Amino acid sequence: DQNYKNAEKGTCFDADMDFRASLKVRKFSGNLSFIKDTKSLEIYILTTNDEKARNVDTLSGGEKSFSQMALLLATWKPMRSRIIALDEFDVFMDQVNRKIGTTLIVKKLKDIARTQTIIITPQDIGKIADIDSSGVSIHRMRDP
Amino acid sequence: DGALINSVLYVSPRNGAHYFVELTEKHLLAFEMLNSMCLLENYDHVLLFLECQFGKSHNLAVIPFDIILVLFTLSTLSEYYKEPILRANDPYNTSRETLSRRALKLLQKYLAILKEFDSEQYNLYDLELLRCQFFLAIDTLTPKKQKWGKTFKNPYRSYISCLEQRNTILGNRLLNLKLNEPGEFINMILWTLSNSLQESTPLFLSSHEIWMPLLEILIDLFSCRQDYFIQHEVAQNVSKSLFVQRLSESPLAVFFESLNTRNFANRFSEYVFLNCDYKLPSDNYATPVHPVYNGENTIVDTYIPTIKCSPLYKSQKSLALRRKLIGSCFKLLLRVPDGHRLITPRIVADDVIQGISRTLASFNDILQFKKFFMTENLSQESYFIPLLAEGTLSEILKDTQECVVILTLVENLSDGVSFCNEVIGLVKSKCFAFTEQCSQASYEEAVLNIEKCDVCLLVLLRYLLHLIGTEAILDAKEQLEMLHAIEKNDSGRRQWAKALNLGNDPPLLYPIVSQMFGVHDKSVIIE
Amino acid sequence: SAGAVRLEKPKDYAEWKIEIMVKFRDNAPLKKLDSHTQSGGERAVSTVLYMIALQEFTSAPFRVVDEINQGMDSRNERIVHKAMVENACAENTSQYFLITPKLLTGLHYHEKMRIHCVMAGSWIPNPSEDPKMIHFGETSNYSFD
Amino acid sequence: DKYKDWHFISKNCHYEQLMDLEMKDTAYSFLFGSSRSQGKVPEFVHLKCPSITNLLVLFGVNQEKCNSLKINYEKKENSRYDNLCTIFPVNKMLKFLMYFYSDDDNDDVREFFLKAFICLILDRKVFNAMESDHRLCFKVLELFNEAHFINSYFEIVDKNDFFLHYRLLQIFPHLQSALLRRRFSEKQGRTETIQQNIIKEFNEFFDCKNYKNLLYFILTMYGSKFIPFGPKCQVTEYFKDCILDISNETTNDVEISILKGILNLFSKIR
Amino acid sequence: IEQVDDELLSLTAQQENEEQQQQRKRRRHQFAPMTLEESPSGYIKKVILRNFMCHEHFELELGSRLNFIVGNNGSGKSAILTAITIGLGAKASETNRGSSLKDLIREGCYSAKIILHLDNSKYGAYQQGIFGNEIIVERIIKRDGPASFSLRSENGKEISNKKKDIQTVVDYFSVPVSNPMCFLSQDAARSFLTASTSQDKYSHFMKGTLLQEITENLLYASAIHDSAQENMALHLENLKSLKAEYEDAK
Repeated sequence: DQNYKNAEKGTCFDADMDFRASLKVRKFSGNLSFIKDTKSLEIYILTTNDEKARNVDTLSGGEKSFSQMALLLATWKPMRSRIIALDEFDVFMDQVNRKIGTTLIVKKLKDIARTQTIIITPQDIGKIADIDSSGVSIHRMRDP
Repeated sequence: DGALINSVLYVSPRNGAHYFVELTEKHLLAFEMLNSMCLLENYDHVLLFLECQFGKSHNLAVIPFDIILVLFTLSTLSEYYKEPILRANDPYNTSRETLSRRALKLLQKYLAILKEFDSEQYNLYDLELLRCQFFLAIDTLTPKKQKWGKTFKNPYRSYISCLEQRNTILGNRLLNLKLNEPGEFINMILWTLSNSLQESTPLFLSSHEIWMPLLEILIDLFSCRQDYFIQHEVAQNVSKSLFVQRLSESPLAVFFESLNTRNFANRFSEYVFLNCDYKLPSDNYATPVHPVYNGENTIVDTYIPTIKCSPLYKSQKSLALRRKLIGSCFKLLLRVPDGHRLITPRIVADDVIQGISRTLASFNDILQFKKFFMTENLSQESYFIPLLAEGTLSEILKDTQECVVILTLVENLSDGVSFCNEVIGLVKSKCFAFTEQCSQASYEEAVLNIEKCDVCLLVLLRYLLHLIGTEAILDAKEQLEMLHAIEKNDSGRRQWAKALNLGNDPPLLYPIVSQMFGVHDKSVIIE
Repeated sequence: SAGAVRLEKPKDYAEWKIEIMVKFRDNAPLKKLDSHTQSGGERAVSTVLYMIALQEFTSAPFRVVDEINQGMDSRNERIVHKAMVENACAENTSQYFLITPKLLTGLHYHEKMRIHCVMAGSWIPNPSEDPKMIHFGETSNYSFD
Repeated sequence: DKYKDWHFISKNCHYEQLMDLEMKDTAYSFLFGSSRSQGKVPEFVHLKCPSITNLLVLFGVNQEKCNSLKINYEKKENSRYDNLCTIFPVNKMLKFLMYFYSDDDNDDVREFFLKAFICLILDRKVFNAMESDHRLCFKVLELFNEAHFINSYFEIVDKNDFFLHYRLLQIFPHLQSALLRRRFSEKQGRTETIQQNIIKEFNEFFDCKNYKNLLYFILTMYGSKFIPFGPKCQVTEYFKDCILDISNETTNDVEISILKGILNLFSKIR
Repeated sequence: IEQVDDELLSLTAQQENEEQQQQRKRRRHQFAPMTLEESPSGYIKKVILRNFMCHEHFELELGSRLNFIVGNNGSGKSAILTAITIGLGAKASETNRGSSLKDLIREGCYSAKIILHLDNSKYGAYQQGIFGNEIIVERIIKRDGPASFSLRSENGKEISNKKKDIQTVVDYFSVPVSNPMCFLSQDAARSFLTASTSQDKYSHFMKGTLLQEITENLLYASAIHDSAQENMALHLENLKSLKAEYEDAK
């Protein structure tokens, strides 16, 4: 019980810190709360317009998709993995929010050298302006 | 005065606060880490984070105001009545110290750091940020309107505070929320002052370990906030009317507004010296007291009290706390312009002096009187202690002698010759000397009044030495005549001593004056 | 607020006790009336209402209360004044001699009850010399019948 | 081992004599801050307790412990259940001890006083009952040389007893680097650097599976120049790698999980 | 109930076995001082898949830190992830790619080869002296005969053909192949990203971080402990009744 509580507290702290760092990209201030009584994870995000941290459910679809992407990165962070592989995510985000999610993924995963990430997406990354950054490798298959 | 009240280089004044300081990236990251750890109820890691980098580096880790409130709430969770809860929260006590004790130690150490600004030891920006956090915590700790017997605002928009979603730490409500109640702050002060001298083990543990240090920290922080308010919040040059209105809005004015009662002088005098040796005058109504946090008056079976404190130690601590409260009250009173009086608080300096003098003169135990009138530092308590001593001496002379001699010793502290001449005049009238009117049956009460009068005179002499030093004790004939008059008073007391009414020798101040400035009993024991 | 004077009756007859339900403050739980835990104004209003409740049953012609009308936070006193006005609305009720050491702003004055003032003014002539100044705080006397 | 700790005081204090000393100390002719000279108001203290050993006996320390001021690890004196013995307030005891400072005296008396002070401050009961502000403790520490104080402390306690090292750092954080200079001295470490000595100690504790001592060692080392907080440091990364290697999260000692959390927290600190 | 006692004894034996396994493990890092910016070893430099699924032998040189494969959907887009998971070693049911390992082989070909080149030149290498700068993992899947494995080095010397060595190397490199979240398939990514309920987010987070299994094991052990305590109380009552009967017998 003591070991599990220590491990859970450490994992939750790492996830919360990673989520707070991820939300800084969109100029947002966010936090995660884990409740055993409700057995639920609550995300509180404060944007530039509101002065009070509203529930993540009380947000737009793009903000919710960005929060989900940040949660995925914050869940990947606590478990130190040498290799992480992800399939396409273009269908879950539309237009601008998809570009913002791709930018967040590139910014959060290019810096870390301990983890090698393989992202498989059909959308051409070369179209995105954020390809100048070093440490990102694009492997486009010549044969469609 | 010091750099603490006159450092506004990095401040960003706002409508809510004039002391607001913006956060840097490193400080923002530290604030976020502390809030995140507090959210998971990992207080042990929060204390470890604060302690690991304390005093080991040039830079200072600033505690956020919400974390300061969390530490204040933790300080209330004493082991004697919350041992199972603390053990459940931290089954492996790696620090081998109670969370309440660690939080109190951190708060006291940070208060000590805040009191003196060491620009060489710590960067000014960190010190200003810490001052801003403490002032924000004090502003959140504003007392509610007094009852005889808005939830949370975060100035920093960079991070989400932990206190926004929670109102309790470990089953105990936040200290700011508990004190922001109509009948809690005055109740807390009365409870701690009553339990300071209580023999009962649970009541004594409740104050000595929890309320006494927290009250001292709050008084020091309120004094610093009052200094900052007087230095910056005021408009400098004033018509002497707006300044009174601003002083009515001062943090000390709100602090003592919760203790206004019906008559401030008598009720305040009873409150400060509550449960003391003095006989209660005019059968004053008893003041209700209840534990602030659930069973503060109960001791859990697991905890075993293995600490015993002597009555003198408890009395010394209680009288020191009372002196701090009276000093804060006088510090608020001295700023009031002459003639004008504060509107919101019905407080008068003369009324407070008279009430304190009446309470001190009513003491039947000399030990508490000496504890109140003996201070380690004369300069710190120089503004109100001489006034209280003069008032107590005047009242003692009034009750003992039918003739009341007006005392101007406080204004005579500037000139030693005038003070010595006034002392010679008082001793010549025999008001200072033992009164022949007192009967042999009531000799002990007369001795009790005489020793208190001697203590008041000794305090005034110590202040005179602090103001003038030792330069003309024998060079000026007036001081030599004053010492001869003290010897004559000693001979008058020796007349009653030779009367042999009681074996105990009547108290003589000649040895104490000789040690302080009597130059070894003049020529009596110079050889 | 919701409150009832309940008589708890255990098996032993001597163990019967009186319970008072308190709801004026949400924070304060239902418990026996006590000065330390509860505020002075709410406790004063509760005791005054308890005394008013045992008036019709009692055969006493009138009930006198001293140092009760004095202000209690200007809210509990205001609500107790409204309760006293509602009690005075009913006919055949006891007479209360209220005492108001401290004046309260915006006091509600019922038509049934009449205010009496004993204050004297420097401009006002001496009551003995002035025939109409002998009565203090009375308006019906000036009107015929 | 929360209930097992070093206890300098093993007997009930003489309440009446200590109260008499407090009454004499509170009111006296000078009534002024006690100076290091002039005998420290000896006129009454010499009559009541002529020697510091008598004062320690009044505090509740047995004569045998007073004769040898050392922690006996063979007798397990460092790990003992609380004796639940009543003690005088720490401030009064520190003032009484300060009355026996005697700066103008031979080295043996000063060394004995320093060892007695070090044993008293390390006591579990005194540490629990110590005030938040160590004004008297700071004054006593300032009276003696910092190097001399560290040498005396290391003479009293074992070099590998990092639990007492962590307790001392909690009492006196500013001595941390100095304490390390006594534990991992460059001259005594041969050609190896202090960081290499820290790594070797970590490795030996890891191999010995002394998880409690390893946790206290990690708590003591962090915060100094040699092992500073920061995500880029290689030493913290190596420590985390080792902790992740041993940790299984199924049947493991609590110390491993506590070490993992503490190392993660220290790594996150900038 | 004797079954509760049997379960308690089995759990105690399992805990003793687990503590013996914990005692057996040793530290595997020698802390070579060296010099941060440079990536640690163990990343996949290149992957070649011959006769695997739809495409023929293809060479892909993966990057050290971040990779973006732009393969279009319907052109064996998921083949690379499936091949990597199979080569590193994962349960067939966990991958959820293909009905069976036989279907993964290209149609018309009896055998398929998957080759991975893990990097050992950089720091953190596993037995860099024996394996050299690179470790080559080769998996052969055949319709007939069991799948074959070769842990060959750069020169092609096959260090080992067993499954335990691959698991040991993966554990040293800290690759959570057993965790399905580290290698997210299309269905797993869709399930995680579309979660709306707070309970769903909590469940996904706990399952991904491998904390849900620890909670389930702790809950099962707690239930076994409670049942064992109740049976122990019943046995104490029965032992007291037997002691009273034996006192009567005495």
